[PDB]
Amino acid sequence: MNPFASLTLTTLTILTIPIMMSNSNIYKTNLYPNYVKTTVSYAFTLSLVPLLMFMHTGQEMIISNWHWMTLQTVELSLSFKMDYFSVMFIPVALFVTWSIMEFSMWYMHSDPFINRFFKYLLLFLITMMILVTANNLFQLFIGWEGVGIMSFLLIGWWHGRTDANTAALQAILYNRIGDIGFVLSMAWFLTHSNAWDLQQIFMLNNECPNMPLIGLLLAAAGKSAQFGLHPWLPSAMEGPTPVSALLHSSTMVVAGVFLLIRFYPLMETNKLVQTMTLCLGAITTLFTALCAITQNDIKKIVAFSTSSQLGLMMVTIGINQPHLAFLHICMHAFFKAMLFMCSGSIIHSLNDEQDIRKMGGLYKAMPFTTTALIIGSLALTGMPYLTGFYSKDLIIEAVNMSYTNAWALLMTLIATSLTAAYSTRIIFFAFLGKPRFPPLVLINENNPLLINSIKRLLIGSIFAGFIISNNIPPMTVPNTTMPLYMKMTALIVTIMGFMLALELNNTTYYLKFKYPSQTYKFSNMLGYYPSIMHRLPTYHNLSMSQKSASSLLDLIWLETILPKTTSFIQMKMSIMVSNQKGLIKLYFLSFLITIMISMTLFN
Amino acid sequence: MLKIIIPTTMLLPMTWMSKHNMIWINATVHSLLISLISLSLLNQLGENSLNFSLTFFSDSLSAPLLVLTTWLLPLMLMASQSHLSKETTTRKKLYITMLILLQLFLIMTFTATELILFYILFEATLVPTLIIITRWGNQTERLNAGLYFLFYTLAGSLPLLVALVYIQNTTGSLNFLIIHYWSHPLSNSWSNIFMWLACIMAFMVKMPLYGLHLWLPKAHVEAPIAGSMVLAAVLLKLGGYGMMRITTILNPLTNYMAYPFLMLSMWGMIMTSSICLRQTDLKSLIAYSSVSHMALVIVAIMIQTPWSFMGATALMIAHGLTSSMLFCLANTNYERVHSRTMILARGLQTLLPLMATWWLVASLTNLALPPSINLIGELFIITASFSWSNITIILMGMNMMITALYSLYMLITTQRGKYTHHINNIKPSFTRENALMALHILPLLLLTLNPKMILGPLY
Amino acid sequence: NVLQIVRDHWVHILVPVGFVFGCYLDRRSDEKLTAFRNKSLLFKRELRPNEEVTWK
Amino acid sequence: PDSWDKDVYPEPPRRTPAPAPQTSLPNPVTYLTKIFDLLVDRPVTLAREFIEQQHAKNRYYYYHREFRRVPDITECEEKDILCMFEAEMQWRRDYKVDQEIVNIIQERLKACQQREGESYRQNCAKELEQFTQVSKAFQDRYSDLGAHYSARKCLAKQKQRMLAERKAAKEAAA
Amino acid sequence: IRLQEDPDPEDENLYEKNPDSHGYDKDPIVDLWNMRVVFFFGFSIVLVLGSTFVAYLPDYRMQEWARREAERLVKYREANGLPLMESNCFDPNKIQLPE
Ligand SMILES: CCCCCCCCCCCCCCCCCC(=O)OC[C@H](COP(=O)([O-])OCC(O)COP(=O)([O-])OC[C@@H](COC(=O)CCCCCCCCCCCCCCCCC)OC(=O)CCCCCCCCCCCCCCCCC)OC(=O)CCCCCCCCCCCCCCCCC
Ligand SMILES: CCCCCCCCCCCCCCCCCC(=O)OC[C@H](COP(=O)([O-])OCC[N+](C)(C)C)OC(=O)CCCCCCCCCCCCCCCCC
Ligand SMILES: CCCCCCCCCCCCCCCCC[C@@H](O)O[C@H](CO[C@H](O)CCCCCCCCCCCCCCC)COP(=O)(O)OCC[N+](C)(C)C
Ligand SMILES: CCCCCCCC/C=C/CCCCCCCC(=O)OC[C@H](COP(=O)(O)OCCN)OC(=O)CCCCCCC/C=C/CCCCCCCC
Repeated sequence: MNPFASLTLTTLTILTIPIMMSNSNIYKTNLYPNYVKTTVSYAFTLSLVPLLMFMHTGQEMIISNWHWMTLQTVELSLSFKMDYFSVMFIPVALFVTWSIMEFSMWYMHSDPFINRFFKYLLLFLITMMILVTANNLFQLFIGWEGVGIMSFLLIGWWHGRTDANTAALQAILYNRIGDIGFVLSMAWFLTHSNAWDLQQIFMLNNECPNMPLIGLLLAAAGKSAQFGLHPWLPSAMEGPTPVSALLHSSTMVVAGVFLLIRFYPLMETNKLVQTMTLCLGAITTLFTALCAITQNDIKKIVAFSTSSQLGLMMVTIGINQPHLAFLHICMHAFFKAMLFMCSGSIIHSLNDEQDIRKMGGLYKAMPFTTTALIIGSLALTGMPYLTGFYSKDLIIEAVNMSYTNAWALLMTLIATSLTAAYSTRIIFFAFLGKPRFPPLVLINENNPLLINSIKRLLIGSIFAGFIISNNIPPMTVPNTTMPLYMKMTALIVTIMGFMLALELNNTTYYLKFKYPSQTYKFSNMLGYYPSIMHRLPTYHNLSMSQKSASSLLDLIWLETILPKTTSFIQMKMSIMVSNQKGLIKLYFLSFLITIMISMTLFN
Repeated sequence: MLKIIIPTTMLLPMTWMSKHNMIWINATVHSLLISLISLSLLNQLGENSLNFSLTFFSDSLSAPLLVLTTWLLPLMLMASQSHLSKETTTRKKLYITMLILLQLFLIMTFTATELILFYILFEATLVPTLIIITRWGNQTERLNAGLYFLFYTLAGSLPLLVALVYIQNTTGSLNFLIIHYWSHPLSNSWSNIFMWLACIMAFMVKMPLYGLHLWLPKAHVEAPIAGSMVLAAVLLKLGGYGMMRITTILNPLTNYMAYPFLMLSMWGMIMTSSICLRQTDLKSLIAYSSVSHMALVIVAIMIQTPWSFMGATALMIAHGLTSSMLFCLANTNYERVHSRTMILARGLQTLLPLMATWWLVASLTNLALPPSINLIGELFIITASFSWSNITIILMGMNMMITALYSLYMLITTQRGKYTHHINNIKPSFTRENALMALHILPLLLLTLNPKMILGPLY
Repeated sequence: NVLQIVRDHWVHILVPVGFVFGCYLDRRSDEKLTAFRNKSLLFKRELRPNEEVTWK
Repeated sequence: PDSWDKDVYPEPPRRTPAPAPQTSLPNPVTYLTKIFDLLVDRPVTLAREFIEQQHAKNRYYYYHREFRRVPDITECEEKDILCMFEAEMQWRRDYKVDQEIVNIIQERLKACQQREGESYRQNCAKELEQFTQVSKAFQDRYSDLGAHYSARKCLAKQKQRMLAERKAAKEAAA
Repeated sequence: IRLQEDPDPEDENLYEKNPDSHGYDKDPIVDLWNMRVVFFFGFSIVLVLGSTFVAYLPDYRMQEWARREAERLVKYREANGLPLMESNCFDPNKIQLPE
C-alpha cells in the first residue's frame, strides 16, 4: 500500500489523540502543554513526509473510508481530499501551531487554565484540518462551524470581560451571515447536482451559475472578514495573544479564501462572480490598510494588516490566479504568525501594554524580538528575496498584466503603499526613539521557549518562500515579458510608502500641535462603520423584537383576536342569559311568544 | 406492542405498592428497563411497517418517538424527585401515576393503527397533563395556563373528530393502511377545503402554528419541570406525527391550501426568534425557541417532499432532546435562586463549572452545529424548502442567524459575566443533576453517530 | 430476614412478569392472523418434510 | 481484487512510469518508504495473516435473498387489497434497487473524475453520458411523486406521459 | 393579617446533614442506592447495551441487499447492451390507454 493515505490519516488521528487524554492525570498535571506541543511536532514531521511524497511524483488521492448515510441517490461518506492544497497547507499549519504552542507555554504561564487553553488550541487545529482536508460540502461545513465555534470560545477566553463577550458574539454573527451564504450554496449544489462532493460538482457544473457562486463568495467574505463583514476580525483581538497569532491571522481567517480556491474550476467558468470577488478584495485591502495606518494598538494594527492581506488574496482569486492565492496564504501564515508573536512578546515584556505611544526604546531593550519584527515587516512589505517576495510580487505582476478593473488595480497599489506605511508606523513607534513605558523595567526576553519559537518561525520567514516556490510544479504560465517600470511597480510603491510614512512620523518630533483632520478622523475611527452599523441596525432589530413582535403582536393582538374576544362574548351572553329576576309572569309570557312562533313559523 | 404496554400498566401497581422511600428508585429502574425493551422497535423494515396486530403497528416514524418517550420518563422522574421532596407519599405516588398514564397514552397514541383510536388517545393525553400543570405548578398563573392549553387544543380537535367520523362514513374505514392503499384525490371544492381545514387546523394547534401558540408559553412557563419536559419533547410532536399520517388523503388539495400556513410558519419562525432575542424570562425564551423549531417542522410537512419528511423527523427528535435538556438546566438554576429572571443569577460559569459545560453543549446543540442531528434535520428542511422556492433560503438564513444570536445570548447572560454579589445559596451541582444532563446529552451525540435511525420511513 | 425483605422487595417482579405476559399476548395475537401463512405469492414454498408451519 | 466485480466497477489499467533518476543524491522518499515497509507494513501484514488464519478455522456462509416476481399494479384489479399490497411492496423494492443503480453510476463518475485529474473534462465524457442517461430515466420515473408516493401514483404519471407521447406522435403524423 | 398561615419555611440543604450527598434523598443509604441504580442501569445498561444493539441491528432495511441487486442488474444490462435504467416502470403492453 502507498504510505500516502496511511500517513495523512495518521497525522489527523494523532492530532486527535491528546483530546482523548483530557480526562486523565496528565490533563490534571502541568505536563499537558508540553505533551500537546510534542504531539503537534510529531504530527508536523509525519505530515512533512507526504509532502516529500508529493514533491517528487505529484501524488494526490481521495480517501472515502467510512460511509455515513445514503439519502436515496445522495451518498454522504467521511471523505478526505489529500491533494496539493491539503498536503502543502497541513505542514505549514502544523509548524505555525507548534511555534504558537511553545510561545504560549512561555506566555500563558500564569493562567489557571493553561491546560484547557492548550486543549482549545488543539481542538481548533483539529477543526481546521477537517476544513482543509474535507472532500464533500457537509464535512467542509463541519470544519467551518468547528473553527467558528472554537473562535467564539477562545475570543471570550476571559469570561468576565464584557468586551470579550461582545467580540465573540460579533464574530459569531458575521460568520453566521457567511454561513447563510454557505447554506445557500450547499442547497443549490445538492438540488442541481445530486451530490455534495467536489468530484461530481466539478463534473456536472461545466458552467457554474451565479446563485451557487455568489453563495460561495458570501460565505468566503464572511469567514475571511472582507468589506461589509470586516469589523469582527479587528475586534477579535480581545482574546489572548496566542489565539490571535494562531487562529485568526494565520490559519482561520484564510478559510474563506481556501473555500474559494477549492472551487476554482467553477470560478474559472464564471466571470461576473470573478469581477465581484476582485472588487470586494480591492475595497477590503484598501479600506483595512487605510484604517491600519493610524491605529495606536499594536494588535489592532496587525489585525488590520491581516485583513488587508486577505483582501489582496481575494484580489488574486478575482483575477483567475487561484494558486498564487494559496502560495500567499502559506507565506502570510509564516510571517504574520511571527509578527503577532513578536507583538505578544513586546506586550508581555511591558506588563500588558498594547500602546505604541507607551512603547519605545525596544530596539536596544529587546534585540531578538526587534530583529525578528524587522525581518517580518520586510517580508510582509515584499523584500526582494524573502518569503513574501515569491507571492506578493507575482500577485502584483498578475494584477498589472491582466484584464482587470482599473479602480481595483489602483486600490491594490495604494494598499501596498499603505502596507509599507503601517509597517513603518509599527517599527517607528515601537522600537525607535526614547522609552515611554513606566520606569520599573521588567523587560526580559531570555526565555528559551520564546526564543526557540521565534527562531523556528524566523527561518521560515527567510527561506521557506524560496524552497516552496522552487519545489511546487508550475501551476500557471509565467509573465516573462513586461515593461521595466511595470516590473518595478511593487518595489516603487513600497519604497514610496516607506518614505512618506517615515517623513510624516518624523514630523511628530516638532513642537507643533495641530488639530486632527476629517480624513484622519475617518481613518482612525475605522471609517465610522462599526459605530453606525453596530448601533443603528441592532437598535432597530431589538426594538422591533419587543415593541412589535413581543408586545404589539404576541401579547396584545394575538390575545385580542382569538382568546379574549371569544371569552368576552361568552361572558356577555352568559350574563344576558342568567340575568333573570325569576318572575313567572315574565317567562310565561315568553312561553306564550314561543308557542305562537312555533305554531306560525314552523310548517 | 403489548410487551411494552403491559409493563407500564404493571408500573402503576408497583408505584402504588412500593414503600414510601423506594418509589423513585423502583420507578426509575423499571422505566429504564422498559426503555431498553422498547429499543427493539428500531429494527424497521425497508418496504412496509411492523404490523403487530389489528390494533397496534410500528413504523420508522413511530419507533423513534416511542423510544424518546420511554427514555424521557426516567428523566422526568429524576427532576420530580428533585422538586417534590416535601410532598406526602400519597401525592408523590399520584404524581408518578400521572407520569405513567401520560407515557402509556403516548405509547398507545404513537402505535395506534386507526385514526379514531389515535384521536381518542391523543386527546386523552390532555387529562394527565392538565392535572399535573394545574396541581403541581408553582405560580398563580398555572390555572390560566391550563385553561388556555386545554381550550386551544380542544377547539382545534373537535372539528377533527367530526372530520374523522365523516371520513369513516364516506369511505368505510379509518384504518391507516386502508386509507393509504385506497386513497383517492381530493377535488377542489368547499367541502374538501373545510375537511382539509378541520384536520390540518387541529394538528396545527397541536404543533403549535404561529398565531395559535400562546398556550405554549403559558403552559411551558407555568408547568412543573416534568410537565415542561414532556410538553416540549413529545406532546409537541403529536401534531407533526398526525400531519404526516393525515396528509395521505388530503392531496392534491395540500398543494394549494398550504400557502397561508407556510407563510405563517416562516414569518412566525422569524418573529419568535426575534422574541427570544428580547425575553426577560428563561423559560419563555426556551418556549419560543420551541415555537420556532416546530414552525420549521410545519414548513417541512406542508411542502411535503421525501427530503422534507426526513428532516422533519430528525428535527423533531433533536428538538425534543434539546428542549428537555434546556428546561432541566433552567429548572436547576430556578431551584438555586427561586426565580426565573434570566439576569438575576450570573457568573454561574465561575460558580458551577461543569453545569456551565452542560449549558454550553445544550446551547451548541440548540443552534444547528454540525454534525448534530439538529443540523441534519434543519439542513434537510432548508434544502427541501430551497427546492420549493429560492427565497425560503433567505428566510431560513435569517432564522439561523437569530437562532445563534439568542442561543449564545442566553449562554452569555446566564454563565458569563460576574456573579451576583448577594446570591450566596448556590450550592455545588448535585450528582443527580449532572447525571440528568449526561443522560440528556449523550444519546444526542450517539444519534449523531447513527443518523439513519431517526430519518423516518422515507429513508 | 427473608420474610421481611421479600415483603418489601416483591414489587420488583411486577414489570418483568408484565413483560412476559405481554410477549405471550403478542404470540397469541400473532397466532390469530395465520390466514395467509405460506400462501403469499412472494413467499409461497413447499414445506420441509419435518415442519408443519412456516412461521409461528 | 475479487471482492467486487471489475465489470460493475470499471477501472482503467494503471500505467506507473519507471523511475529514471538523473542525480546522485539519495531519494528520501525511497528511504522513508523502505522504513514504512519495515516498521508498519510487515507488522500489520503479520497481524492480518494471524487474523485470517483464525477466520479460516470457523468458516461459515451467508446468502443473498431471492424474490420471485409478483403481478404489479397494472395487473391488480381495482380495490383488490392483497394484490395491491404485493404490487406496492414489489414497486418499493424495485425503487430501492433503481436508487442503488443511480448510486453506482454516480460513484463511477466521481471515481473517473478523480482518477483522470487534470484532463477530466475530456476523458470522463463516457461516464458523464451514462450518468446523464441514468439520471434522465430515473427522474422521469420517480420525479415528483411526493412524500406519499405509491405504485398507483407512478402508474398514473406513466399513463399521463404515454398519453402526451401518443398525442405528440399523432400530431406529428397528422 | 387575615389568616392563621404558616410562615414560608427556609430552603433545606441536603449537604448540611450529609456532606457526601448525591441529591436523591435525605436518607444517606437510600440516596446512595438511588445513585447506584440510576448510574448503573441508565448509563451502563441502557447507553452501552442499547447503543451496541442499535449498532449491530440486522440489515432489515435491505441496504446491502439492494446494493447487491443493483450490482447484478448493472452487470447483466451492461453485458448485453440494454439500458442500465429502464424508461418505464410498467409495461405499455399491459397498460391499456383510453381512446
Ligand atoms: C469620498 C472620498 C473617497 C476616496 C476614495 C479613495 C481613497 C484613497 C486614499 C489613499 C490614501 C490617502 C493618504 C492617507 C490618508 C490618511 C492620512 C492619515 O490619517 O495620516 C495620519 C497618519 C499618522 O497619524 P498619527 O501619527 O496618529 O498622528 C496624527 C496626525 O498628526 C494628524 O495629522 P493630519 O490630520 O494633519 O494628517 C492628515 C492629513 C495629512 O496627511 C497626509 O497628507 C497623509 C498622506 C500623504 C501622502 C499622500 C499624498 C501624496 C501621495 C503620492 C505622492 C507621490 C506621487 C507620485 C510622484 C511622482 C510621479 C512620477 O491628510 C490630509 O490632509 C488628506 C490627505 C489624503 C487625501 C486622500 C484623498 C481625499 C480624501 C477626501 C477629501 C478630503 C481631503 C482633505 C482632508 C480632509 C479635509 C480637511 O499618517 C500615516 O500614518 C502616514 C500616512 C501616509 C503614508 C502612506 C503614503 C503613501 C500611500 C498613499 C498614497 C498613494 C501612493 C501610491 C500611489 C500609486 C498610484 C499608482
Ligand atoms: C460467554 C459469556 C459472555 C458474557 C456473559 C455475561 C453474563 C453475566 C451474568 C451475570 C449478571 C448478573 C451479575 C452482575 C450484575 C451487575 C453487578 C455489578 O457489576 O456490580 C458492580 C457495581 C459496582 O459495585 P460497588 O461499587 O458497589 O462495589 C465496589 C466494591 N466495594 C464493595 C469495595 C465498594 O455495582 C453497582 O454499582 C451496584 C448498582 C446496582 C446493581 C443492581 C443489580 C441488580 C441485579 C442485576 C440486574 C441486571 C439487569 C440488566 C438488564 C436486563 C438484561 C439485559
Ligand atoms: C473525555 C474525552 C472525551 C473524548 C474521548 C472519548 C474516548 C474516545 C472516543 C472516540 C469516539 C470518536 C467517534 C468514533 C466512534 C467509533 C464507533 C462508531 O464509528 O460506530 C458507529 C456505531 O453507531 C452506533 O449505532 C451508534 C449508537 C446509537 C445509539 C442511539 C441511542 C441508544 C439508546 C439511548 C436511548 C435514548 C433514545 C433517544 C431517542 C432515540 C458507526 O456505526 P456502524 O458503522 O454502522 O457500525 C459498524 C458495525 N456494523 C458494520 C456491524 C454495523
Ligand atoms: C441575510 C440576513 C440579514 C443580514 C443582515 C442583518 C443584520 C441584522 C443585525 C442583527 C441584530 C442584532 C441582534 C443582537 C446582536 C447582539 C447585540 C449587539 O448589538 O452586539 C453589540 C456589538 C458591540 O459593538 P462593538 O463595536 O463591539 O462595541 C463594543 C463597545 N464596548 O455590536 C455587534 O456585534 C453588532 C454587529 C452586527 C451588526 C449588524 C452589521 C451587519 C450589517 C452588514 C450587512 C451587509 C453585508 C454586505 C455583504 C458584503 C459581502 C458580499
